[PDB]
Amino acid sequence: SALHWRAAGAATVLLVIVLLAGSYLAVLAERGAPGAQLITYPRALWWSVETATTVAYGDLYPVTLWGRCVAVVVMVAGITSFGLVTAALATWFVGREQERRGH
Amino acid sequence: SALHWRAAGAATVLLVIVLLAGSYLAVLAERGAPGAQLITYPRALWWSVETATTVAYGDLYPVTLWGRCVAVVVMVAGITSFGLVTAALATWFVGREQERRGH
Amino acid sequence: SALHWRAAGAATVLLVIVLLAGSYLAVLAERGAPGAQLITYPRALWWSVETATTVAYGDLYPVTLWGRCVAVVVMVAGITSFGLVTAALATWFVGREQERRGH
Amino acid sequence: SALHWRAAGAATVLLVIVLLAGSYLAVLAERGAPGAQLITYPRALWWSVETATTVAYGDLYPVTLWGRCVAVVVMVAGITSFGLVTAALATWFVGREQERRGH
Amino acid sequence: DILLTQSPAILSVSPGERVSFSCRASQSIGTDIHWYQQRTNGSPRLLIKYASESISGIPSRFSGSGSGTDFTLSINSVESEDIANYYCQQSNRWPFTFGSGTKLEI
Amino acid sequence: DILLTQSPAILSVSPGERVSFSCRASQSIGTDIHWYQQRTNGSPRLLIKYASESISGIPSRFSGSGSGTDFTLSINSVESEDIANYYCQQSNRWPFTFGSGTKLEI
Ligand SMILES: CCCCCCCCCCCCCC(=O)O[C@@H](CO)COC(=O)CCCCCCCC
Ligand SMILES: CCCCCCCCCCCCCC(=O)O[C@@H](CO)COC(=O)CCCCCCCC
Ligand SMILES: CCCCCCCCCCCCCC(=O)O[C@@H](CO)COC(=O)CCCCCCCC
Ligand SMILES: CCCCCCCCCCCCCC(=O)O[C@@H](CO)COC(=O)CCCCCCCC
Ligand SMILES: CCCCCCCCCO
Ligand SMILES: CCCCCCCCCO
Ligand SMILES: CCCCCCCCCO
Ligand SMILES: CCCCCCCCCO
Ligand SMILES: [K+]
Ligand SMILES: [K+]
Ligand SMILES: [K+]
Ligand SMILES: [K+]
Repeated sequence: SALHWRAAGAATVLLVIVLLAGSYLAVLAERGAPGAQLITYPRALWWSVETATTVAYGDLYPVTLWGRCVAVVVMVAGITSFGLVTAALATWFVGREQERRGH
Repeated sequence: SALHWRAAGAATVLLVIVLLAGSYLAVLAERGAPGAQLITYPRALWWSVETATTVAYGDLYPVTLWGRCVAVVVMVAGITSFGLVTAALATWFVGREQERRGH
Repeated sequence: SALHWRAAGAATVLLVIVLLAGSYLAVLAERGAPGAQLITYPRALWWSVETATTVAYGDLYPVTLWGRCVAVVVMVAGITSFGLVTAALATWFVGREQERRGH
Repeated sequence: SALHWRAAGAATVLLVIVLLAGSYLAVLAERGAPGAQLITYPRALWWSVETATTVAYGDLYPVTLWGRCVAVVVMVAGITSFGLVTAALATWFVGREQERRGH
Repeated sequence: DILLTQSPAILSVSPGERVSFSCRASQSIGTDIHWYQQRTNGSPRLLIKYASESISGIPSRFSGSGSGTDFTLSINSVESEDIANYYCQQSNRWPFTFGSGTKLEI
Repeated sequence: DILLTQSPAILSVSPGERVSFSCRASQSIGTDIHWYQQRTNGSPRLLIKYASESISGIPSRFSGSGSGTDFTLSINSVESEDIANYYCQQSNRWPFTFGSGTKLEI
């Protein structure tokens, strides 16, 4: 199959994996910090989605060093996955336009 | 017409549809949850725009499971629509530069 | 000049114009709404930058219909301008790689 | 090496530099403003990452003019670096698809 | 749930005088307060929406003010037809709640 | 609307002593408070802007402090020309509001 679509699918499954692992590790890192809110796995998964999409409502965020490192990993994974989807769309469009120009 | 522009327009109308449906479904999912704020359709439409653009001020957000699922749909729709617009712009630029190079 | 760079510069100046006009119009739309915070031009310019970059800290946001319409215009202008910069970078890279492949 | 990958690496190291310098300068600009929260270097680095990714939780933000100018620099650096990574991915995909089409 | 406190419960005013009912929310609710009038043996009647917005058919005599936690319903020059109970209601958070009501006496 | 409480309403001070007027906001307003002086038969006069920023032409004797809900206007070594009413004003939320004022007595 075309490399851009395979990479898009791989990035999707990798982002799902990163969301689950980030929820687990965020709860692990935040429990023990007085005042921490990112301490139950359901809302941790919600927060991981918020973080990967950059749609950060501000209802939840890490307060510890390791929670914030987990957050950075989730941020970069989400941003690069969505950018890879954009790149795959651009490649598809470029190929289609080349063909439409008979080249 | 060129595929990238047609896809951009289709993504625009689909994003409008997703915004309206997401406002409706967010109000439907959030009413009944004590403390929920995403419970009237006008500010729900405002929130849906916030969510699709990733400009999430934090004035409104879902607190229920189904409200957050609706939110994820809105997030992905908005991000992919704007990325598709970016991809179409890139295709236009690439074709123009190919022509400017006489190739 | 190459179309992508000219379009990038034009989008930059247009985004500056949109930021200034959005600050002015946001103050105009928000004054008169009890509780509104987006009511002085300096912090309105700060908010317009926040909105165009999607880095919405949540310190300021519109509460009126017309303030939120202004906000949507600023959001779309910023997102499309930065996406256009991305598209121009992609076109530059594609041309450079074509040349590096001797094609 | 291919220009897009070299530019991606250069943008990565430049973004790290901008994050560190922005943390330092944000603390420098915000201390002396009553009520400012962006006043210690660790959480300033966390805030700089938040700002460069546009994942702005709202736990920290500048309140002074120069802190907000630093913030704008960090915003633009992060957005353009991630967009450059997207552009490099698109160039890689386009070259791979050209080769897969035997052209 | 948001508590809406209407105190005092009874307001006594001379004819033609300005009067002000108070509604205080247990937390900040922006401008999401609405004011209703209920006369004897009648159903409630929307007077003001979103703290200050006028309703078609309501005399210009009625106005509303406030934001956050403190809200005021004002009647300039009271007259006999205003004798009624007045309720505030919030729509900022689920569930919607009502104030306990203030009676207007002349 | 934001309530600005200025208490006490009258401040009595000996000549040359430091004095401090208090302004308390009903909610947190950052540093968006401004201080004005009004002498007898005069118009208000901006003394301090944004809680602590000096105004050109105002004696260095005047200063301001505070953030959030509690703000202070200070006069080091009071003199007769300071006898006036002093008002605080907030610009954090619409509408702008004024404190009730504190009179300076010597
Ligand atoms: C003069 C140069 C200034 C530029 C930045 C200063 C560097 C400070 C080191 C930052 C981490 C160590 C702070 C510390 O001792 O950890 C705890 C602080 O008490 C809490 O950790 C934290 O607050 C979270 C760490 C931030 C994680 C996100 C960083 C992305 C790589
Ligand atoms: C050890 C692995 C941990 C990794 C994540 C843990 C999985 C937990 C399941 C998450 C949903 C079920 C939680 C539940 O019982 O629903 C309610 C919780 O009481 C409220 O729903 C919620 O809080 C909203 C659900 C989040 C929606 C966004 C998710 C995007 C796919
Ligand atoms: C069943 C379908 C539901 C889907 C959405 C419902 C449509 C509601 C119309 C929305 C505007 C009118 C509301 C109104 O009467 O204006 C004021 C509301 O009192 C305040 O305006 C507002 O709250 C701001 C309007 C939102 C602006 C952003 C929208 C982007 C196009
Ligand atoms: C009618 C046209 C209106 C359009 C905008 C109005 C222009 C106002 C000038 C803005 C800066 C000067 C304000 C001032 O005097 O600095 C301080 C304000 O008291 C605090 O600085 C600030 O609040 C931060 C400045 C914002 C930085 C982000 C801007 C991105 C370029
Ligand atoms: C990068 C993720 C590291 C895993 C976090 C472990 C949490 C332990 C904190 O004490
Ligand atoms: C994916 C959208 C599902 C629709 C939400 C229905 C709300 C029902 C919650 O009880
Ligand atoms: C699209 C921008 C419209 C200008 C806003 C005018 C504000 C008037 C609100 O009463
Ligand atoms: C663009 C960065 C300028 C450096 C900020 C210096 C802070 C001094 C504020 O008084
Ligand atoms: K917030
Ligand atoms: K983006
Ligand atoms: K945000
Ligand atoms: K964002």
